[PDB]
Amino acid sequence: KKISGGSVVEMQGDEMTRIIWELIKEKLIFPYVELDLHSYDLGIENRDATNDQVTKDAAEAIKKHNVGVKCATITPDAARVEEFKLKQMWKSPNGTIRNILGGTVFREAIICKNIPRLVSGWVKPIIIGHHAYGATDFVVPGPEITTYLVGGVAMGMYNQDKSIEDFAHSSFQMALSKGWPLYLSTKKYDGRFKDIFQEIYDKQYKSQFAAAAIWYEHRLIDDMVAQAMKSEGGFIWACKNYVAQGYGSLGMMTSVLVCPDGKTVEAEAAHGTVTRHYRMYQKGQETSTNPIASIFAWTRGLAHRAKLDNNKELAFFANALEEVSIETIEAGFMTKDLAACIKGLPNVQRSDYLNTFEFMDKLGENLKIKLAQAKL
Amino acid sequence: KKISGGSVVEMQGDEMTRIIWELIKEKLIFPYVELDLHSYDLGIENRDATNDQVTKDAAEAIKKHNVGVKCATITPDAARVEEFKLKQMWKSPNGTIRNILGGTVFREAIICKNIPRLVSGWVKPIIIGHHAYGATDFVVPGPEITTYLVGGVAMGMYNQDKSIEDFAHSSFQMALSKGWPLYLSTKKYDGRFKDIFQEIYDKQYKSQFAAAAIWYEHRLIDDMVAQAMKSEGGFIWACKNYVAQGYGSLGMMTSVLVCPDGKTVEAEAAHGTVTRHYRMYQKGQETSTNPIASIFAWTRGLAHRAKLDNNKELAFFANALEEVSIETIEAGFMTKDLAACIKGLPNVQRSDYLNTFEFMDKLGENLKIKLAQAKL
Ligand SMILES: *OP(=O)(O)O[C@@H]1[C@H](O)[C@@H](COP(=O)(O)OP(=O)(O)OC[C@H]2O[C@@H](N3C=CCC(C(N)=O)=C3)[C@H](O)[C@@H]2O)O[C@H]1n1cnc2c(N)ncnc21
Ligand SMILES: *OP(=O)(O)O[C@@H]1[C@H](O)[C@@H](COP(=O)(O)OP(=O)(O)OC[C@H]2O[C@@H](N3C=CCC(C(N)=O)=C3)[C@H](O)[C@@H]2O)O[C@H]1n1cnc2c(N)ncnc21
Ligand SMILES: O=C(O)C[C@H]1CCN(c2ccc(C(=O)N[C@@H]3[C@@H]4C[C@@H]5C[C@H]3C[C@@](O)(C5)C4)c(SC3CCCCC3)n2)C1
Ligand SMILES: O=C(O)C[C@H]1CCN(c2ccc(C(=O)N[C@@H]3[C@@H]4C[C@@H]5C[C@H]3C[C@@](O)(C5)C4)c(SC3CCCCC3)n2)C1
Repeated sequence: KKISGGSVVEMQGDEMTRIIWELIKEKLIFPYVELDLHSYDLGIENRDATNDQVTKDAAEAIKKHNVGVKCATITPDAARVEEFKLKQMWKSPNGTIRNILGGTVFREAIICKNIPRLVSGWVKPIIIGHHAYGATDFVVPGPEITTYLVGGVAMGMYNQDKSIEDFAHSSFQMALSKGWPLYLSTKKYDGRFKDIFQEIYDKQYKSQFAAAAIWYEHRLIDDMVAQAMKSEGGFIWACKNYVAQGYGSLGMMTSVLVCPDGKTVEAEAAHGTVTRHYRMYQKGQETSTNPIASIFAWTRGLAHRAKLDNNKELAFFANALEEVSIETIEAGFMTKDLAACIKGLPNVQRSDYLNTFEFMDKLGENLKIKLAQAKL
Repeated sequence: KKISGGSVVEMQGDEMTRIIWELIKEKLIFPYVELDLHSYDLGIENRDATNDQVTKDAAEAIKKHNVGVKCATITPDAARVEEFKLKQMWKSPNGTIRNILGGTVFREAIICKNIPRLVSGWVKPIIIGHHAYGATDFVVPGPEITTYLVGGVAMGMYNQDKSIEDFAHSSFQMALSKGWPLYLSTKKYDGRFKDIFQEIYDKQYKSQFAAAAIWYEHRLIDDMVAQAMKSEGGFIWACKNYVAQGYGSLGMMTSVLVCPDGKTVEAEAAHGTVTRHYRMYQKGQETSTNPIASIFAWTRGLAHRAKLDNNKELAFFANALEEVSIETIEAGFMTKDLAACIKGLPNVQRSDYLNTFEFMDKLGENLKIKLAQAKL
C-alpha cells in the first residue's frame, strides 16, 4: 500500500518542464505516495484565462498547507504576448507567490562525484540566498530626500526593518533546517542588517544553533567570495545587495522559498521551462532534458511535509528518491548536459548520455529496485 | 652616464613601505636614472604639521607633470591619532589625490610562473578598476525625493554624467594603454552607463580600439564573474556598483590612477604600509617584506613618463627592471609571502625565502647583470 503523503499544493508549469512534471508524477511519486494534492494549473493559457488569479489562489493554498511544489512557468514578454495572444504581459508567478508568502529564496546545486564543479576544492553543498524586494529611479535633466540633501540620474530607495527581520528569520530557519553554518555578507545603512541579525540570533536562535552544532558569522562580500573559493563548502550564504547563468548545470540547481515562520516552504526548479528542448520536442526530435531539479523539488516538498507531519515513511521515501537520482547519475547514466560537463560538449557522443525518457525510465527502474531492497 | 629621466612627482610614505621606498630609490633607480624629482613628503608627521596640505600640493604637482609615484601612507584612525598625537583624523591621501585628479584606479597583480594564482586556468593579467565617488544615508524612526515617491533606513544617491564620462574615458585610455580588451560589468539607472560607454566608444574610440586589435563589450557582473573564472585572462574590467584581501599576495598587487585625458597617471602599491613588519623592524627582528608592488609603481611611473617624452631609454630601463623582478622571483629567490604562496605557510622553512635586504640585494645584482648584458 502507498504511503499516506498528506496535503501538498501542486503548481503545473509550461512546455518541457511540464512534460517532465507529468513524467515525474506518473513514474516516481504517485505509484508510491497517496497525496491530498491541491493541483493549481499555472499554465500560461490558464493564467491568461483567469487573469493570473490562479497564481494568487495557489500562493494562498501554500500559505494554508505550508507545502508547495512548483513547476517552471513562463514569465511572458512581448514575444510571449504574441505567441499565446495574451490579454496582458503577466507578472512573474515566482514574484507573486514570493510576495504573498514572503520569506527568502535559497538555491542549491545537487552534487555528484563524477560531475565536476566550478572549484575542485568544493566538497559540501553551498546554499545561496538573496534578499528580495517586495526604490524609485528617475533622470535629472539639468542643474533632496525628505529632510536630507542628496544632468544625471537620481534614485532613492527605502527598506523597512520588517524585510530585514524576515530575511534574518528565513536565513536562521534555513540554517537550522539544513544543519549548515550561516554566513551573512554585506558591504551606514548596512550597519542595521548586522545589528538586526545579531540581535535576532542572540535572542531567538543562540541555543538553537548551539544545539544544532552550527553557528552564524558576518562577512564582507569581498572577503566572502575569496574565502568561499578556498573552502570545502557546506554553508548557507545570506547575501544582501540591492535564475542563474554559468556556475554549473541548471538541471542540478534547486530553489526553495522559505517563510520566516519556518513552517511554510515552496520547492521548485531553479532553471526555466527549457524552451529550446521543447521546440525539439514539438517537431519530434530527440531531447535530453535534466529532470533532477524538478525531482528534488518534489523530494524537498515531501521532505518538509514529512517534517511537519512527523511522517517517517514520507521522509525515508523522499531521501530514497534523492539517493536514487544521485546514485543513478554517479553510475554513468546521465543526460547530455552532464556528459557535456564531463567530457566537454565537442567530445560528447550519443553513447555518453541517455535521452529524456530513457533517463526517466532508468530512474524508475533504480527507484523500484531500491524500494524493493527495503525488505529488512 | 645615467639616463635622462625627466619630471616625476615623488610621494614618500610611512613605516615599512617607507624603508622599502628609500631602498628602491638608492639601489634600483638613482644609480641609473637622473630625474627631475619633485619630492613631497606625505609622511603622517609632515601631513599633520602642514594640516594635510602637502597632499594637495603633491596632487597638484601630479596634475602639472602628468606623472606621479606614491608610497604607501597611513590612513589615520583614533589609534593613529593617539600614536602620533595628530591634530585631527586626517582623510585618506589616496582619496584626496584621486578627488583632485579624477580618473579611475586600476589594480593588477604581477604574474610569476612559479607563484600559484587563484585559478590555475589564468595565464594573462586581469586588471580590475572600479567607479569611485567624488549619497545620503539616514534612519527613519516610524511611519519622497524631489518629485518622486520612495521604521526603517532611507538613503538617496545622485550620480552626474560627468563621472560616467570620466570613468568611461579612463577605462578606454587604460585599455588602449595596456593593449587588452575592455569589459564593462553592471547589473534603470544602470541603463545610462551602457549607453554612455557605447556612445563614447563609437564616437571617440572605435577606430582606436580597431587599430589596437582590442575591443569593448558589456557584461552583467553575474555573467562576468563566472565567465572570468573559466577564461585565460588578459583583460581590463570596468566594474560599476555603488585595498584588497585574499585574491593573492598583496606584495604583487599594483595600483594606477588614470585620468580621463589619458596623459596623467599615478602609480602606487595596492597594499598598505605593512605595519606588522615595521613593528618587527623597530625591535630589530628579521623581516621579509615584498618590494614588487613599489618597484612596479616606479617602473609604471617611469614607463608613462617615457611614453609622454618618447624616451626610448627610459622605457627600456623600466621594462628591464620589471623583467629583473619577475625573473628573480621565477629563479627561486623570493620573500616569505611568496614561499608561503608556494609551499603553504606551515611548511615554510627559512631556506625557502630571503629577508627584505637580501632580496633587495639580489634584485640589485640581477639588475646590474642584465643592464651590463646590454652591450649589443
Ligand atoms: O540546449 P542547452 O542545454 O544548451 O540550453 C538549455 C536551455 O535552453 C538553457 C536555459 O533554458 P532555461 O529554461 O533554463 O532558461 P531559458 O530557456 O532562458 O528561459 C526559458 C523560460 O523559462 C522561464 N523561467 C526562467 C527561469 C525560472 C523560471 C521559473 N518559473 O521558475 C521560469 C522564462 O520565463 C522563459 O520563458 O540552458 C540549458 N538548460 C537549462 N536547464 C536545462 C535542463 N534542465 N536540462 C538541460 N539543459 C538545460
Ligand atoms: O605578516 P603577514 O604577511 O601575514 O601580513 C602582512 C601585512 O600585515 C598584511 C597587510 O598589511 P597591509 O599594510 O597591506 O594592510 P594593513 O597593514 O591592514 O594596513 C596597514 C596600513 O596601511 C595603510 N594603507 C592601506 C592600504 C593601502 C594604503 C595606501 N596609502 O595606498 C595605505 C592603512 O591605512 C594602514 O595604516 O598582509 C601582509 N602583507 C601585505 N603586504 C605585504 C607585503 N608587501 N609583503 C609581505 N606581507 C605583506
Ligand atoms: O591577477 C591575479 O591573479 C589576481 C587578481 C585576479 C582576481 N583578483 C580580484 C581582485 C579583487 C576582486 C574583487 O574585488 N571582487 C569584488 C568585486 C566582484 C565581486 C566580488 C567582490 C565584491 C563585488 O561586489 C562582487 C565587486 C576580484 S573578484 C573575482 C574575479 C574573478 C572571479 C571571482 C571574483 N578579483 C585579483
Ligand atoms: O554548488 C555548486 O557547485 C554550484 C554553486 C556554487 C557557486 N554557485 C553560485 C551561484 C550563483 C552565484 C552568484 O549569483 N553570484 C553573484 C553574487 C556574488 C557575487 C557574484 C555575483 C554578483 C554579485 O553581486 C557578487 C552577487 C555565485 S557567486 C560565486 C560564489 C563562489 C565564489 C565565486 C563567486 N555562485 C552555484
